[PDB]
Amino acid sequence: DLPKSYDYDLIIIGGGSGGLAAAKEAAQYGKKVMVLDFVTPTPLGTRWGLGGTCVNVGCIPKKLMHQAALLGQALQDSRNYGWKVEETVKHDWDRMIEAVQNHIGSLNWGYRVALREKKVVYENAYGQFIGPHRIKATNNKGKEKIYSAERFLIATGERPRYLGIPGDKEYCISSDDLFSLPYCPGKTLVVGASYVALECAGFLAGIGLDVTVMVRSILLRGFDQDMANKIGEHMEEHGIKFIRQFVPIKVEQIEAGTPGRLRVVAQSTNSEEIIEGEYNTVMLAIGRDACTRKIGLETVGVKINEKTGKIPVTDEEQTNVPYIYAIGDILEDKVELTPVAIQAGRLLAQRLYAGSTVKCDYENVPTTVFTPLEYGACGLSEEKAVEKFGEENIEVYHSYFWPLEWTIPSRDNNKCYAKIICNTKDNERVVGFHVLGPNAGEVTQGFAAALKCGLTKKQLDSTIGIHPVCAEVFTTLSVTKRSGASILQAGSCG
Amino acid sequence: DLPKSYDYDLIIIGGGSGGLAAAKEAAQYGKKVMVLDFVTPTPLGTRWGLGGTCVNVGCIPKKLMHQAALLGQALQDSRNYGWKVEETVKHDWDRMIEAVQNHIGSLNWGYRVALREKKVVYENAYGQFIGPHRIKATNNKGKEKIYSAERFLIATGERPRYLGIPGDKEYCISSDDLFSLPYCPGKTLVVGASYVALECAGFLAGIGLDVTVMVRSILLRGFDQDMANKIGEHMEEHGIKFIRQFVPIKVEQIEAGTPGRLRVVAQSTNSEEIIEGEYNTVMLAIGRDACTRKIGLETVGVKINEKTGKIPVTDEEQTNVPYIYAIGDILEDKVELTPVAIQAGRLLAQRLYAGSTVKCDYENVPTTVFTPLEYGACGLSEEKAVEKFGEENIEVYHSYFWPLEWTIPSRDNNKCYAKIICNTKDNERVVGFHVLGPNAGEVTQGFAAALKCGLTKKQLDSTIGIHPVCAEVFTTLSVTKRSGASILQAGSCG
Amino acid sequence: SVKQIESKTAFQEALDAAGDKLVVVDFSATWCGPSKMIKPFFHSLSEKYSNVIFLEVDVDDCQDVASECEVKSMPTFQFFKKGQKVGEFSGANKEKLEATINELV
Amino acid sequence: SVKQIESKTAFQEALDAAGDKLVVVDFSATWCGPSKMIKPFFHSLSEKYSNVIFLEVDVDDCQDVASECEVKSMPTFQFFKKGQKVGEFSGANKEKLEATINELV
Ligand SMILES: Cc1cc2nc3c(=O)[nH]c(=O)nc-3n(C[C@H](O)[C@H](O)[C@H](O)COP(=O)(O)OP(=O)(O)OC[C@H]3O[C@@H](n4cnc5c(N)ncnc54)[C@H](O)[C@@H]3O)c2cc1C
Ligand SMILES: Cc1cc2nc3c(=O)[nH]c(=O)nc-3n(C[C@H](O)[C@H](O)[C@H](O)COP(=O)(O)OP(=O)(O)OC[C@H]3O[C@@H](n4cnc5c(N)ncnc54)[C@H](O)[C@@H]3O)c2cc1C
Repeated sequence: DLPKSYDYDLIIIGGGSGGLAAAKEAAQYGKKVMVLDFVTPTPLGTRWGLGGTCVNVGCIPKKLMHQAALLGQALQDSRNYGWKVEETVKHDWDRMIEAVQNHIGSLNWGYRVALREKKVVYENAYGQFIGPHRIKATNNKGKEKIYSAERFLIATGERPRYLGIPGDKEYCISSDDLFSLPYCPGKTLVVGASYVALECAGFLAGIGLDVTVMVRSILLRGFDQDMANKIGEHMEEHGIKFIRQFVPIKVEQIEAGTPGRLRVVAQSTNSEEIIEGEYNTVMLAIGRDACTRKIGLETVGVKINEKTGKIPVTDEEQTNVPYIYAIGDILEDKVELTPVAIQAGRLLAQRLYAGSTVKCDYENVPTTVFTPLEYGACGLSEEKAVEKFGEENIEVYHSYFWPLEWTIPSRDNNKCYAKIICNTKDNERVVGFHVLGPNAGEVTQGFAAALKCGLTKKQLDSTIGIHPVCAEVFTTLSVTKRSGASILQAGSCG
Repeated sequence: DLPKSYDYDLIIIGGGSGGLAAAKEAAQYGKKVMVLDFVTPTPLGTRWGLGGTCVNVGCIPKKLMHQAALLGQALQDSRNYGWKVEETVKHDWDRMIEAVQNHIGSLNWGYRVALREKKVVYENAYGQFIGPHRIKATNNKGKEKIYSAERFLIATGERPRYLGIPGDKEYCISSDDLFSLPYCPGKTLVVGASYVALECAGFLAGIGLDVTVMVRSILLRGFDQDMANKIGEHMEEHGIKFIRQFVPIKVEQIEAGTPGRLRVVAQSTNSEEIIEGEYNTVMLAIGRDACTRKIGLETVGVKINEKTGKIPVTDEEQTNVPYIYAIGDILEDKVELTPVAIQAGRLLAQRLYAGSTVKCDYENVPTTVFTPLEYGACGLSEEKAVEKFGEENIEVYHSYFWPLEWTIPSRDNNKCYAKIICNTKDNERVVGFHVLGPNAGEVTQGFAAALKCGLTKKQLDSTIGIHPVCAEVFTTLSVTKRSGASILQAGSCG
Repeated sequence: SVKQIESKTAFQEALDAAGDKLVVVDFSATWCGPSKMIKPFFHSLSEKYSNVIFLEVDVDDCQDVASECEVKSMPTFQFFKKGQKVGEFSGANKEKLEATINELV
Repeated sequence: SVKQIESKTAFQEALDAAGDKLVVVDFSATWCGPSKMIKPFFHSLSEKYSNVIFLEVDVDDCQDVASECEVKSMPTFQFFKKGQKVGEFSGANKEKLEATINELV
């Protein structure tokens, strides 16, 4: 029944953010580990190397393109500071893609080298459970092979979801394809309102492209809605076109190309009205599906949520089956972020092979949406705070701010916004933190640590700010939303 | 001897950071306030408007010029991201000064509008006590006037200190003059090693100028020395030349001009050796002196430290005289930063006219030195931590980091450095925080709030980082200095 | 031509010297973009409307006047009649300017 | 000319078919700057030394040959004699490369 001897102590299915982190920690304690990583191609054939979503088609390339967008604005801002910069500088899509892919390649290599360093076995193959403690692995040439292990870790992540409409898979691209696109997207239609959709629409526009975003309902579901609308408002104010209450029903190719010409037919979400537009590229950013249905979980008994595809686990990432754990995006009701998958993996390895009892803490995980105007957040959103403690026990301190760096270029005053959510009950705890401005992520990190320590308005106000820095706006918040007082800042002429 | 009625509830001497903040809070509670603000000219006649040092010749213009330097680097970084910018872009000094002053003017106007808004009387004149509750005020035309008040607030700040050597006052400029300099400084010699000296030397070089820094002994005395040397080391690697253990003994004009040619004669700190160099501009950044000796404190009995010129106060900013308070840079053994002066002033007004008992907290005030490579810090420096708790009870976790934004331009890996100082005794308290990298101030703010909450290594490690952001490096620190392990990360190609 | 009044005493001296005639005051700042943009038109309008008195108060030079008049942003145009504020508006809108002059002249 | 070996078998086949002749292998990556900077000289050098066998191994295409030759960085050059490693160093230093080839011929 069971293999006299297990080939490995731990076999990890998925060489992404959590898997690779997990692998190294375990090895660190002399355990025999093997990471199975394979990237099934996108419908158009795109594929990439070791590292996972974030490394290849997520965080990394997206922030790099976002920086490219930021640098475009820097070129402009510079003229005003005295740099004799040309009024209009053209951007080169291919050069960018090249540089972006070149960096991803150094990362792909860094991981192969780090695994070999920790004596971890790396097999470029698709894993699929076959029986208790046994797994099959198929490579590029279809060569199967069976392996056994004392323990297994499922860290397969997810992949872009499609609309299931005529022409989406043959003419539309997803984030999986965008980051290595062989040609400039041209006039683009982004379908979706998730952070991927907005971040992507933002940098594409940032580099000079004609961008439009088709939204089904609300923007950034799951995020504080006032912030979301301020984000959308800023995106629209800056050229990004929006089409609300519409969802494509069919995509058609007018003329193939690089880019080509595509016709998009979409119906209203509350009527029968149909509209059509012509675009060069159509990106679908409507969500991702867990990769938990084609890995033989049935042959091993691990139960998952059949509807959502997520995997239910204990507070130690253990599935219903004793020797099988799971981490990363596929987990149920957790935080689908890279740093999260890494913490979980590292801690799992320490609990299992280092005698640690520390669990990953999924509470108040900070985040940052890298839209044109960045948005950092940690804790409860405003609406979510009233629900949990009651509208009358929630004080919201807020204020606008104007980055000093933006005064000479004389732009966007009364755009950057800051707000904290406080719980009047007993000590005005800072249960929520939200910031809209430059380097939002750099601004939010420290505060996430502060919320971890139970920061109160009193302690916040006692903290002295750093001048002249954007973040200091949080040390002197005095105007509540409840008072209804105004929070506008003085402009260039006052 | 004492008026039958005071013309005001409070008269503030000095319309700077603390004074103006103080004024508005007091007024907010219907008190009758008058702010006296006058800017005695620099030796070369430079003068400016309402707002104080930070607004006119400090934080604001300096960060703006620093940004100008940063944008120069951005022009370079943008090429690799696909922006077709020319190889070498020239920078115009006069355009920059113009934009900088224009913003300062909006600020000068901004403060005058704000005071009136609060019905606070403003009098552009030099205030000086003459007797109990009485002060004289002289304007630009020498028109004196006497005023009485129930209370007074000294918030006069300081001004650049000179060497007291032949030719410094007639040929050398100070920060007071730099920010509105009528012409490009050209080849420059910065004398000093304070943060003003380094920040100024850094942006001047950042914009293409030939820069040299003459230092008496060590850099950034008062700051963590390992960080200081890393800063100097970085400045050196980036053009800025340093001349150590030398101090100017005489400056002579070779030829007047805009700019002219000056000859500097400096002597060794450890010998009679003498060296001379030729420069266009010579800036002295060697410290500042309190403006507390020409305001008639004797005629009112307020005692100050005769040597340093600082004013000793209670933990509520009250001098030895009951109705006279003092705040800002002039206080003895406090923190010489703008946000500090503002907190102190605002709280003072609240304690005095709002029944508050909250005192300004001068403990663990964060700071940021805006050198080419920014440095943010909060808490004890390393050396200072060993002294306070003992070398054996201090664990220093550190690591290098490489901003993602720098990977494509392929520059400066193993430059940005992060470190925390932990107090083993009890629960590894984070008593010190230090960061060298981009947006250091945005990174340090939240963490200052965290130290305010008593952050421990355990809580820090439990906090999840934001990826991909520089600040996240602090959530995964594991390598101590004590272990002697490497933290030197490898390059792109491994 | 425009009167570059440069004195808090001069401003009241200007208004009182105006009489019944409408006085147009251009409160400007050399550091305000829109204020500099409209300045040339304010002066071209003073060469067109001779019947009206045109004054220009640089808020930096006369921190008094500007402050006393409750001025917030630049540009700000005030109209005085018999030394009494009888018209006011902020903004670098020349149409609104010329139009406000006729309204009060 | 340079032979782009694309397999562990093509590799062992190149090592054996070289006999006693020196064989220089350039371990490279299309995404590695220094690798790209040195590529030209390596290829041009192959033409200069017809007495030597120049092989190029792309670490992404021949992942096993790279791990089997234990490569951690690019550019990395390994030299062999009769199928055994006699030379090796990392870095895009052409002088050192051409000098190492001359020392092993
Ligand atoms: C466009 C985009 C932008 C993002 N930006 C950010 C950001 O700024 N910050 C952030 O924190 N997060 C970001 N994320 C999310 C982040 O990428 C994920 O949270 C993270 O990658 C999840 O880690 P993981 O280990 O669960 O899975 P993944 O990193 O997705 O890795 C799973 C790996 O397993 C492989 N695999 C799948 N099935 C099998 C199988 N059967 N056998 C073998 N291998 C298999 C996959 O091909 C892949 O390599 C972004 C995501 C996207 C799509
Ligand atoms: C080059 C430079 C760069 C700096 N950069 C930073 C930075 O990045 N961050 C930071 O936090 N701090 C910075 N500082 C310091 C900061 O500017 C001061 O800490 C802050 O301005 C102190 O506030 P204050 O109220 O004590 O005095 P000040 O703001 O200096 O104001 C004093 C005011 O009172 C006036 N005055 C003096 N005597 C009289 C009198 N007798 N009658 C009437 N008025 C009088 C003065 O002329 C002045 O207007 C910098 C300073 C310099 C010189």
